[PDB]
Amino acid sequence: ARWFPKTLPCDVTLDVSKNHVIVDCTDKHLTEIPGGIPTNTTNLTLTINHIPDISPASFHRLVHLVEIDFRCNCVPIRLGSKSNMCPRRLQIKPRSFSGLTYLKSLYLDGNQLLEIPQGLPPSLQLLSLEANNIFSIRKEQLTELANIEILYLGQNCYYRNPCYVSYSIEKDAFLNLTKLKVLSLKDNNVTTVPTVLPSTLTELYLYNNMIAEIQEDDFNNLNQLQILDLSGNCPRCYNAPFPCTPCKNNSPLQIPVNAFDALTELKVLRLHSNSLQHVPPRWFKNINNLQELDLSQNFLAKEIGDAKFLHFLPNLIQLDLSFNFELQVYRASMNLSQAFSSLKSLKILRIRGYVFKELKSFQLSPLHNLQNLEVLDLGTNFIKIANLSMFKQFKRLKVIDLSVNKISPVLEQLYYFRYDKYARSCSCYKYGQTLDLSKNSIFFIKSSDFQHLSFLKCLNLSGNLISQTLNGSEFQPLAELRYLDFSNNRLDLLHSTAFEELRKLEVLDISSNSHYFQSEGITHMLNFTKNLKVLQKLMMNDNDISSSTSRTMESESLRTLEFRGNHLDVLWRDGDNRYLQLFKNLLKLEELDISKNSLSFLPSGVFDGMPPNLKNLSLAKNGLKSFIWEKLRYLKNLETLDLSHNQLTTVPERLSNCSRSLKNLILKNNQIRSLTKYFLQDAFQLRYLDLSSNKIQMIQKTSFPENVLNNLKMLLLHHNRFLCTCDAVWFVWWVQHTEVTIPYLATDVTCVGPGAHKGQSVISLDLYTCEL
Amino acid sequence: ARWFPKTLPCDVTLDVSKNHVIVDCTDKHLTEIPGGIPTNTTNLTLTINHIPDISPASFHRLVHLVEIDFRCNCVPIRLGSKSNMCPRRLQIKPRSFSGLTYLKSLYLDGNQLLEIPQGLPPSLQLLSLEANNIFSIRKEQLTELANIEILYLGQNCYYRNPCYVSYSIEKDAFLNLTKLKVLSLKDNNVTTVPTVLPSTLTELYLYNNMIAEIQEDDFNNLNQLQILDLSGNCPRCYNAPFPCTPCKNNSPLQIPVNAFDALTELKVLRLHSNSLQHVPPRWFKNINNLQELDLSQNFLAKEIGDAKFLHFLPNLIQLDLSFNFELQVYRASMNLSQAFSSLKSLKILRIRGYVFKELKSFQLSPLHNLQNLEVLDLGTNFIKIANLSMFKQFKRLKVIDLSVNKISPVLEQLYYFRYDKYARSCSCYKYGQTLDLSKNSIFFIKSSDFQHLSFLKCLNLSGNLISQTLNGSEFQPLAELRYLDFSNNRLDLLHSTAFEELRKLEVLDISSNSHYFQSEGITHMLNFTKNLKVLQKLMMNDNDISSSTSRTMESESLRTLEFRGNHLDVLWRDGDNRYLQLFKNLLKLEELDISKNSLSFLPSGVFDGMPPNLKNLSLAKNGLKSFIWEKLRYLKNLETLDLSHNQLTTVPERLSNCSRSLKNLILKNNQIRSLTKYFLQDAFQLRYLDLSSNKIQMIQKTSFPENVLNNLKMLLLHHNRFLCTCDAVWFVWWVQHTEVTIPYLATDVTCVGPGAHKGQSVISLDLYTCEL
Ligand SMILES: *[C@@H]1O[C@H](CO)[C@@H](O[C@@H]2O[C@H](CO)[C@@H](O)[C@H](O)[C@H]2NC(C)=O)[C@H](O)[C@H]1NC(C)=O
Ligand SMILES: *[C@@H]1O[C@H](CO)[C@@H](O[C@@H]2O[C@H](CO)[C@@H](O)[C@H](O)[C@H]2NC(C)=O)[C@H](O)[C@H]1NC(C)=O
Ligand SMILES: *[C@@H]1O[C@H](CO)[C@@H](O[C@@H]2O[C@H](CO)[C@@H](O)[C@H](O)[C@H]2NC(C)=O)[C@H](O)[C@H]1NC(C)=O
Ligand SMILES: *[C@@H]1O[C@H](CO)[C@@H](O[C@@H]2O[C@H](CO)[C@@H](O)[C@H](O)[C@H]2NC(C)=O)[C@H](O)[C@H]1NC(C)=O
Ligand SMILES: CC(C)Cn1cnc2c(N)nc3ccccc3c21
Ligand SMILES: CC(C)Cn1cnc2c(N)nc3ccccc3c21
Ligand SMILES: *[C@@H]1O[C@H](CO)[C@@H](O)[C@H](O)[C@H]1NC(C)=O
Ligand SMILES: *[C@@H]1O[C@H](CO)[C@@H](O)[C@H](O)[C@H]1NC(C)=O
Ligand SMILES: *[C@@H]1O[C@H](CO)[C@@H](O)[C@H](O)[C@H]1NC(C)=O
Ligand SMILES: *[C@@H]1O[C@H](CO)[C@@H](O)[C@H](O)[C@H]1NC(C)=O
Ligand SMILES: *[C@@H]1O[C@H](CO)[C@@H](O)[C@H](O)[C@H]1NC(C)=O
Ligand SMILES: *[C@@H]1O[C@H](CO)[C@@H](O)[C@H](O)[C@H]1NC(C)=O
Ligand SMILES: *[C@@H]1O[C@H](CO)[C@@H](O)[C@H](O)[C@H]1NC(C)=O
Ligand SMILES: *[C@@H]1O[C@H](CO)[C@@H](O)[C@H](O)[C@H]1NC(C)=O
Ligand SMILES: *[C@@H]1O[C@H](CO)[C@@H](O)[C@H](O)[C@H]1NC(C)=O
Ligand SMILES: *[C@@H]1O[C@H](CO)[C@@H](O)[C@H](O)[C@H]1NC(C)=O
Repeated sequence: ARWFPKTLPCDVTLDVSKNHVIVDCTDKHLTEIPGGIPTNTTNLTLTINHIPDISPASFHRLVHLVEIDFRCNCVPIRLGSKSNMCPRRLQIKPRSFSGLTYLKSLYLDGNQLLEIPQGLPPSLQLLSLEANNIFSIRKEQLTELANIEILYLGQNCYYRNPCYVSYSIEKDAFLNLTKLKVLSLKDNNVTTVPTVLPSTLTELYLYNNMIAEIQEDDFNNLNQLQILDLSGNCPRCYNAPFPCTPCKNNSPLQIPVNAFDALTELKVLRLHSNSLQHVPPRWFKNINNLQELDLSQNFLAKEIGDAKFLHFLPNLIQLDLSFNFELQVYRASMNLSQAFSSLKSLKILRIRGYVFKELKSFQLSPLHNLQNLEVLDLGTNFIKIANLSMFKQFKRLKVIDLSVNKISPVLEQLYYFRYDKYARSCSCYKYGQTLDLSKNSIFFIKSSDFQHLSFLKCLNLSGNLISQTLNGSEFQPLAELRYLDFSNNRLDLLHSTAFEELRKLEVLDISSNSHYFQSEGITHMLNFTKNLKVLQKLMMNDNDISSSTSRTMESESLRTLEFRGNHLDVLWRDGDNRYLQLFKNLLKLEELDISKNSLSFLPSGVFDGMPPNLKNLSLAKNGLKSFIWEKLRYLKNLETLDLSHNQLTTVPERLSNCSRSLKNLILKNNQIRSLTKYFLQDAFQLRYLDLSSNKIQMIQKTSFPENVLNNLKMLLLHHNRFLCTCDAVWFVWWVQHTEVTIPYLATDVTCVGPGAHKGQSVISLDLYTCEL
Repeated sequence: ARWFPKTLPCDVTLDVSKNHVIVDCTDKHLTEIPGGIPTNTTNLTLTINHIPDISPASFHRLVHLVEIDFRCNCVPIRLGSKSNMCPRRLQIKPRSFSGLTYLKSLYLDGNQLLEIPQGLPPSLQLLSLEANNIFSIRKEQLTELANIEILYLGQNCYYRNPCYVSYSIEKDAFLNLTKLKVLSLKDNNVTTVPTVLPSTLTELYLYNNMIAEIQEDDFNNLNQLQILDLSGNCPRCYNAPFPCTPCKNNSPLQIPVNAFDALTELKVLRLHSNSLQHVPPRWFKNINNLQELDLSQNFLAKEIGDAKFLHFLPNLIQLDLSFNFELQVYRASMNLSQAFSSLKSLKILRIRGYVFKELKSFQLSPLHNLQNLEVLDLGTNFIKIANLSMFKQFKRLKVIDLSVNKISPVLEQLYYFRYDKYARSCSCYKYGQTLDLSKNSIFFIKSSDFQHLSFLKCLNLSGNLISQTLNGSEFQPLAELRYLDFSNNRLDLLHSTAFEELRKLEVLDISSNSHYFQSEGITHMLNFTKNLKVLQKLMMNDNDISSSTSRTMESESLRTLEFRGNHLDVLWRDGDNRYLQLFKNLLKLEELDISKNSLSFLPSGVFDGMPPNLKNLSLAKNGLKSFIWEKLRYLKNLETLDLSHNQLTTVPERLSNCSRSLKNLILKNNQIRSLTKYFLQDAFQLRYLDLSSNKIQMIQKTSFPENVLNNLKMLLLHHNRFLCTCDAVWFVWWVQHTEVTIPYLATDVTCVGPGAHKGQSVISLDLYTCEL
């Protein structure tokens, strides 16, 4: 199919429209730039390899390069692998880039460089030097960068990459970079705002440094600035998950009342973790276009009840006041200033970590007439008491977030506390109004708890303490509910009328309610589904279900059932036929996950007991030691079969004689050592085949006919035991010449032998002696 | 060291005192009896193999045999592996056993035999034929068994091994077995008690059959009988986890009032799952020595409130009345008859599954003066209300079991519901008075909850809903408490005074309290240990701990810390030195488990931060990719190092130069491919070395010096990648001739190559061609 097999260990992609030739050698275990990169290459990515040096020979023929991504070939020791440490910093020889007349972007992050590389072409718009060892910026070193527009210099001096001195920037070092728009000096041990800066700047990142004072006029000329981040200067260090040294005398970052006067275009101001005790209104007197303000992790508890500065922010969209609580103070309630009611445009208000015992509707009245409010986040406040009915006045909201509180009758998990949330590396909301009570202490629910909440579309009760026999009465007011997350509670399914009052329920998650399923004698009614007439998806994963009082689950509507992490092996004990049709009467079911059910064999009758429209079946991670492939004929609509992570040793003699319809067959991580003589013969709408991580030694053409192999969208063969003898001549030739996508050819499709060929890639194999 | 290497694939043990030669071939994948079994063999075990037949040649020379254990060489299909099903039943040719003049015990269970084997020697005392296909007993087939004392014939006709007809026993089939003492016909589809049985019987097992009625004279001559089990005849089928057919019209097994009159020696009566509604006192009129009575899984709920039969049971030790509740009835309280107070000798009372809402002190008053009572089990009763102070009247008890209830302000997991709890296969009580409240709904505790319980030595609160900041006040009355199981709650360690009122506490289990450790911003005081002055063992596994407000844990008493399943990889993030001494001030710590902490590397400072008397350290299951063995020099008292299940690839050049104290080194399941030249040179304190499940190809003599191998109690080498070429001549010869204990030589110490030798045991390898 190809006359010239591709031997380059990089992925090569073509974008005709933009005339781009994309060569991606990410994580190919290279120790040298590979030979034979196409001369027309425009984008070359060499990230995460161990190439030790760059030189004029490196990109000699690649004169059309617009981008070189050469990140992390020598990452600082504390940031990189300790098993394969980089022995010596990257070496860049003179004139390696000067011939790259079209070069627009150069990423050299994470290479332990000591200086800004010189000789850079004047076409360059973007230079990235994060996580190097450059901590002195001099003007001579920047003249080469006359046309630069984006400059990343951060993470060159901080606790994961120390330089042991203060960062140094020469007076006016950046001022003649007349096109510079984005400057990032974060995580750098910087002590003063550099001046004077070019007035073209749109974004200035100065966060996580040692700046104790802003001068008057530090930002005097930046009338185009749109984003300013001064966070983490004078940090709030309590419970910090990184080594944290506060400014002396409990001092805040000191910002003169007029410091932002010039910033008329400012849209985002981030003052997270600056130990602020007051927010002077004067700050915002000539900023009228501000949309995003981050004041989290300061000491603004007393200020939130006053907050006169809010009157100057009628265009604010997002306000974050999280984690401003006074240490060791557990306030009785939340005191929001009336000034909040002047925030016409506010869509998102986050006030986590205010820390108070009781939320009362009257406390939220300053927010009552904010017409655009979409998210109210009061998580992580240790609230013990909240009458949920108070949110009848907030029907317009999209998300009411009370996650992680102590109530009883999506941001990253580390978000407010991590060092740099933007560090670069080498859900039910869509259903409508959402009330998030997850991770609270709700141990008993009753209908009155939800009075005036009929508008709710998604209720998250995950991770409460609900240990109750639901009888269909607990959720009466929730007439519109489409999504209920009940996971990680202690559901007791004594009554099959559980949940039946949620008449519009489409998704139900009762996963990780294993508690009552773990003790003998307790009754479980798994047929509670019959009464839910629009239920589309049911998740009951990790419930340890090993017994059921009812012998059939019933639904006219269910399409998806997740049943992972249960004990169907016990339910289907050989000789007990009573539960072999447990899923048979789920007549619209198309997807069934019964992985992780300890099913070491499938009793005969399982496949005949499947519902008729089953499309996606997972039997993964079952320790399956044998499989009667012929029984798949019962599954007349089957299109995806996931048998991964089992102990299978054979494939069917004729996949065409087992499942005529099957499109995706996943057999990775089994014990298959050979294929049947005619395995894929006539399997014409097979499209995806994963045989990776098995023990296959040889494959012959009869098992792998081309009538099927090139209608394959992907064929996975890596991590097997291929024997590269003269018997493998067809397989080797086909792999070398095929158009079919086979991942990891450059890295993990390898001969195990014989001898000379051990560890050699099949792509590089020369078997001419077989043809002498 | 040996002149004649052992090639027999069986373990051979010598007991000089008992004149026994024990040959154990259990599960050796044998398809024939091996040649060369010692002529002096007295005990030969061939269980779980695939030997298809027995013949006079089988034991031809083994005339001293006293026991043959030939179980499970052809298991019934539903009971056996479905990947290696037995193709044909065991074949026994005539006179295979008649020469075995000393044979006392013959186990032929699970071989699909169709008849009682004939030709057995008259020495035979024990014959076991369970899980065969023998379902008609004729007197002629039993004549060979004149001296038999123990006869196991059950599991020959039941749902896991059907015969599709009723069991048949000829009239008086057993009567001329004049020495018969133990007869078991369980799980056999038996329809009547066989009569007449020999009066020498001491134990009669008739359980799990289809006996609907006992005749008044069925047991008339059994004046020596000590154990009678009639359970599972007319079973109680509600929630049965096995196919269960009840007697018609809800009838119980029906037992005339005088059916037990002859059984004056009876000590054990088992009537579990007989659908009994009454226990007539007349049953026990001539039974005065009964010690154990099982009446579980009947319908005796109302009888328990009357129970006149108990007046005839003054010598009873154990009484089981569990799971007698009326279906769909949730009683208000438990009604124990006053007759219970006549149970003078009772030690154990189990009344699980009575099902009632409220336990009150007065309900237990019939038990108040049972002086010998040790165990009171009221688990699995859905009790909602119980004042724990009532157990001040029960200080003499060893265990008060309220496990699995619904209280709010050790038997196998399947026990009462499994089909045959005696089916054969092919904890804090020791601290003193124990109150087991595990798996209840306790969400809040206060000191008054434990008023008058100061005598308690162990409290099990595992698996409640306790989501509370303990401050040292919640357990004040528990002045004698030595063991607290607080696992699987939601401990909030805000205060370092948590648990300090438990002044005699020696063991604390706060494992699986990960809830509050999983959300950022929450304060956790890990230094709460300082206040527990006799605390010996702390378990805090599976807490997901990744942050700590305190930097050091402190204790003058702690000897064992389990810290498995946390995130020390995050706590010890490279460049953050603040927690590197977390354990340093546990000055008496001898055992530390920090397995499963995602430690892919160990930051420098970890080993210097360890406390000085550490002896047993586990770093297992960490994904460890590298290890600086020299740092072990800091651990001057280290004796056990568990590095199993990691990704290590090398051993130290000289282990002796890394640790002078190390005795036990566990390296199993790593990626080691070779040993260093002088690995064990002069490692004189080494006693135990596990290298199994690595990728080792070759071992040379320099690595394994003889003066070290001679002190090894065990050296594990199985499941490596041994290359059996002429380069391996020393290793192969040494393995064949050494006295060092090496497990699995017969099964899993194998050549992977070259070619011809693939899969061959190295013990069987002949390398003479290397020496021509
Ligand atoms: C190839 O390199 C060019 C040059 O850097 C990339 O072009 C940039 O793409 C981003 C994506 O929106 C734009 O925001 C930048 O403005 C572009 N810069 C220039 C100078 O054009 C291009 O994305 C790269 N393509 C691939 C597939 O890697
Ligand atoms: C940031 O700069 C400070 C100096 O401003 C560095 O601190 C010095 O470190 C040296 C060597 O570690 C000490 O001898 C000095 O006493 C320190 N000076 C002060 C004022 O503390 C610090 O190491 C730098 N931070 C990083 C992460 O490199
Ligand atoms: C070897 O076989 C003999 C005879 O079967 C075993 O001796 C019996 O051991 C049980 C176990 O306690 C005793 O109750 C019996 O009284 C013993 N004698 C008989 C005739 O059964 C002996 O235990 C076996 N040894 C081993 C190591 O398996
Ligand atoms: C126990 O014995 C009964 C008969 O006493 C067996 O039941 C018969 O089974 C055959 C074959 O399935 C049926 O055609 C008969 O109608 C059954 N008779 C009755 C009275 O039910 C039963 O199969 C046996 N049980 C086992 C496990 O072998
Ligand atoms: C059928 C009842 C008489 C006993 N019972 C059996 N299963 C259950 C169960 N899951 N929850 C319960 C909760 C309260 C009371 C009884 C039960 C119960
Ligand atoms: C110290 C408080 C100002 C805030 N706080 C910080 N960590 C915690 C914590 N684990 N549990 C709590 C329980 C109730 C109230 C506050 C907290 C709390
Ligand atoms: C709320 O806090 C503000 C700010 O100090 C204060 O002026 C006001 O009195 C407080 N109101 C209440 C009800 O606590
Ligand atoms: C909660 O507030 C609602 C008002 O919407 C009221 O009807 C209800 O009684 C309140 N519940 C409690 C427990 O105060
Ligand atoms: C509910 O909350 C839990 C825990 O906070 C979260 O993991 C889960 O994804 C949420 N459920 C939905 C449906 O968004
Ligand atoms: C579920 O099945 C059981 C049969 O075991 C029956 O008692 C119960 O009424 C059924 N419930 C529904 C809703 O069908
Ligand atoms: C307990 O039940 C028995 C059985 O009928 C009855 O005779 C007795 O009066 C009951 N006692 C109490 C206190 O309920
Ligand atoms: C529990 O019983 C004790 C008597 O031993 C009594 O002092 C206490 O008040 C009772 N507690 C409750 C809540 O009834
Ligand atoms: C406490 O009870 C739990 C749950 O039944 C059990 O797993 C655990 O072993 C018990 N703890 C002790 C110390 O006996
Ligand atoms: C500890 O908590 C209990 C109940 O929350 C309270 O009665 C007691 O005063 C507290 N003790 C201290 C020292 O705070
Ligand atoms: C635990 O550590 C915290 C801060 O690290 C300290 O305030 C507290 O007093 C300590 N408690 C004990 C018992 O050492
Ligand atoms: C390790 O070996 C070297 C060379 O024999 C020796 O100098 C050194 O002291 C040894 N270290 C230990 C801890 O035994």
